[PDB]
Amino acid sequence: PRAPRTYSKTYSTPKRPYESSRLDAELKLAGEFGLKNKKEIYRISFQLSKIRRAARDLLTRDEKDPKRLFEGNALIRRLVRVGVLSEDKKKLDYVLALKVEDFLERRLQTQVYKLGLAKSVHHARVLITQRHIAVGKQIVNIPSFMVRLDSEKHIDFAPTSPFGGARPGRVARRNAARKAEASGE
Amino acid sequence: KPDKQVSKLQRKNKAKQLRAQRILDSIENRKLFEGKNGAAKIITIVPLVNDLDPLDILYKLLKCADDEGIMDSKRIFNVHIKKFKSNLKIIIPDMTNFLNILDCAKVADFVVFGLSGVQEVDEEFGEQIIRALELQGIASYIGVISNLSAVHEKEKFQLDVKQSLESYFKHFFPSEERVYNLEKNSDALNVLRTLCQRLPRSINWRDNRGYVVADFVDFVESGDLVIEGTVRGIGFNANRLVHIPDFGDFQLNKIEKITVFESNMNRDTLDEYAEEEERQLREFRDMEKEDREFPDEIELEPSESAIERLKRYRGLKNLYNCDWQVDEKDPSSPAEWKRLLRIGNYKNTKNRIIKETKNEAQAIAGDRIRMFIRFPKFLLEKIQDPKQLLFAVYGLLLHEHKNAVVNFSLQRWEQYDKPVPSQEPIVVQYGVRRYTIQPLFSQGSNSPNNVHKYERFLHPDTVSVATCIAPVDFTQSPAIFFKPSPTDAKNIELIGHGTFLNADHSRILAKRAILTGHPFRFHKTVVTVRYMFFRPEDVEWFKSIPLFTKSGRSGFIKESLGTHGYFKATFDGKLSAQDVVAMSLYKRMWPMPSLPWN
Amino acid sequence: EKPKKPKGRAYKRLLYTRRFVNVTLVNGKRRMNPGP
RNA sequence: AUCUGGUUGAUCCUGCCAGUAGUCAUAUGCUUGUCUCAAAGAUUAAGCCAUGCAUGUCUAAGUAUAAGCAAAUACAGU
RNA sequence: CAUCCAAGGAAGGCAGCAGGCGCGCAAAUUACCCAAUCCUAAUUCAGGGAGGUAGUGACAAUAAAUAACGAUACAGGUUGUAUUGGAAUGAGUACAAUGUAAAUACCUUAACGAGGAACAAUUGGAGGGCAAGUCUGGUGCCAGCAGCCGCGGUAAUUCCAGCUCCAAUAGCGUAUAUUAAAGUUGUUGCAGUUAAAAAGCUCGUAGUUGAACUUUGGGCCCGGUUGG
Repeated sequence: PRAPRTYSKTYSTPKRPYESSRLDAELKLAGEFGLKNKKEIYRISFQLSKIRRAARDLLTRDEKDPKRLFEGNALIRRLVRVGVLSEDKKKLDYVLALKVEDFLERRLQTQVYKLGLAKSVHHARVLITQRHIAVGKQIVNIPSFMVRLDSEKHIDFAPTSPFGGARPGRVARRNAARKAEASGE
Repeated sequence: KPDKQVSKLQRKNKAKQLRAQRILDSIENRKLFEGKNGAAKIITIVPLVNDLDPLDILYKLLKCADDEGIMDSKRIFNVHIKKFKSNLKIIIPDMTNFLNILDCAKVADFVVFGLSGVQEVDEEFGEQIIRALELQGIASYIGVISNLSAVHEKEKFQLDVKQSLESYFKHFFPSEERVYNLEKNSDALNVLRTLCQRLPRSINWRDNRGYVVADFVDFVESGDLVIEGTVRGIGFNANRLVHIPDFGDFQLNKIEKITVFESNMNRDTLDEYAEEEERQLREFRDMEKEDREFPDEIELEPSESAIERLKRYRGLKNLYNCDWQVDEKDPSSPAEWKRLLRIGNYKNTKNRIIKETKNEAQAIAGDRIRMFIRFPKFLLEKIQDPKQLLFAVYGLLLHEHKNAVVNFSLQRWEQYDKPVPSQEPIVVQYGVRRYTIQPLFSQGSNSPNNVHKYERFLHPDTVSVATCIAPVDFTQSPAIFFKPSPTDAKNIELIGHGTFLNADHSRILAKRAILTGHPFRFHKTVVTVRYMFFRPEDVEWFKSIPLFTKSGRSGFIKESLGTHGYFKATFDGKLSAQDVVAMSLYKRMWPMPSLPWN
Repeated sequence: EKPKKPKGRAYKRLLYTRRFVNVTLVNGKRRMNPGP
């Protein structure tokens, strides 16, 4: 038969289910950033767990070990590109100090709110899913898209929507017609 | 004595020879339908909508038989499908007569339910067919559609409708997940194969009796009735009685196999022993509302003797502890008692009787038989052509002709909210036979003395027990309860369902009355009470009966006070003018007799 | 009679305002289902 | 790299029972709107099988008088 | 074991593909095609249930709708609670083109397609372990609940129903096996006076284990890497 398609799971569940202090801290994040699930938080802490594991391993190697230089620099290069790590903190020991809020800050949903365009994180999410926002030329309709530092200059309304310059939408058009029909008595 | 360890070989061998036994049993069971000498499977077609016409269903099936020679002003058909070496008998009931539908289904191996893609199933008729058939028992079922093209715009629009129907059908038969579309050759062929190749479920109450479907019926002179067919049940014996659903019990003089088996007459015999509606409905509607709030309360009145009105009643401490005698001599007891059959252990009697019956069977499943029935010739005017109307014959067990005290479980039909008075006559079907019965209602309980409260009305919610005198059934058949109502489109009002529990005469039912009075003056150790009685002579006569408050306190009469029937009494604790004082009196109820129905 | 509750993202928005704005403190130990 | 409830009048222990999290581990219940991707009669019976199909093959280049088709008297296309 | 018959005879092997019976807690269509991947032949051409396409499919996995924003009234330090108004959009349906061997579907798109936006989210819980009710009606140690400790005999924080609240969420619960928790299998790393556990005593073969000692120190050149 054809070779197998590979796949993997992308989140992990906390091990104590009803810890009151954890439950409160999670709900504050969901309200601040407009998430719908706890799963959306578990996804980010799962990613950060793998990043720390990799860095923590390399730090046991000798300095000037060729592997530590090659893979260490790649890891840092990659986190700076998305703006999770500040260009001042460009050192492997600062990678261990990252926290969940640093990743949430870079989602398309929150960027579209900091720039204007939207007047709340809840208003922002609806605009993205309804195909009004473009990044460069491409329409993007996924809220969790991570905005690279070069892309921020190019977020704007899509050319094929109202707000962006096209014809009015279906409901606006219906109303104008019915009024004209009554006025065109 | 030594412990033994299983070697690989003997482990292997034992498993192999157990499989052999299993395989021999499957052949043994399929033998009854084995081939052109074997029995036919009995198929009943039931369209749930007047739109459908059942003959269109039958037509589409036979197209897949790949033999046009198989394929007319009649309603019963015999078919041989050579493609599967299979014999079928097809029955179509006349969908006008609700009671005739139930009868045809009662004898089936497969019921085929027709559904319409165009027209919705009616709640007052189509649903009631399905609901009723379930509750008498069904051997197996198939869901079918035949007109699905009638809604076509694209095939995807057809599938929306089919998914809706599958959801509906699965509500009643949750084991079934697929409804077949006969307009597709593959589906129609799939149905036909199932009817031929698959064994049906049994019906417990049916197969512990004998039954046959008549192939031919003929009369001989003072009358004699000849029937021939194929035996299906546990079997027939010429010493047993024979039931026919519309005409009652009969006796047979010969069996013969198409050896002869005359009635040896060391046998038992046909013997049973050893604008008003607006006012009435409003009366019950008012009375049931009252009894739901103030059960069993009775008012005496001035210028009435409490004695002569009530001298019949006993009065007792507690129903669950009294020593009420079973076969009491009281004159209201019915004229038959020793004449009634009494059983003791119903369980041990029931299964013992069955075990012998299968051993004594003379003709057995798959036999071709002729049967000669001693038949009163004046009834001959009611016989119909067996190619148009189902005629069927059932065996009886030994004592099932004899009347006894019997008990049924009862719960209300799906949405029957009407009040049901305890004394009102009702028709009960259980097994094949049906009888007019006047029940008595009581709550189920585990009273060690078998004494139970009589109740005026059927509870709105709980299951309950119904009691009457009727013939015994040793198969614990399911039961359906209804009253005839010729104004209804199906001439029948369905009231409830349940099961035949047991024959038991030790069940004692106590009717209950409540007297009530007003406390009005209060002292640290006595209370005085008004309006329960009106003469001192009455107050004295009942003095020994205990008293209780509806707040649950208990007390006793001390003595009469004055001439107007006041009395003073003592209680557990502080009463107050909001309390009411009561005392109850009990009377034995006896079952009413019952009559056959048609 | 009573309106439906919103679902998904809009429901978390609702909960957030109960627990971090309209709190009832009842001797400093805030309570979620106070018996009236 | 984490534990909590249960032996007593009350206490500190030994010790087990119950709880907790996962499973490219199966079955089953209730519920089910959208996009991508995808296992599937192994477990018990290496038990028994109706019907149809799953193995054939020609080039300018081994053998042509089909009484095949289509149009250089030994032959010559297909 | 088992099929046909003119009773003389003849024929058989699905643990290939689809399909049937049986078994059992337990598993899909008797569909389309050689266009792709490759294989065989005398061969560019024929053939291929090998293989591909679609159907069934909550085995497991990824992304992600079920509503956003004004005005008015009231309350409050720009945030809550309720009368009213325009905007935005795909679920779905569909002309067309694209896709494909031919199709279906995805991606694209004219027309149509929200006010209880009825275009109505569930599954388990509310004594403790363990997030969350001194609420209100019923009932009678019974019906029932309860992994464990326990509750219930009118005055129920635990049963049944109604309100309200909690948790995970297109998913949630139950049974069985197994991993972590388990330093309750212990090489790392347990325990043996009184809590389970040192054999009556001594000899002794295999096995495991076995004291110290032999070229140490001192000069002279070259000398690479890193740091200042």
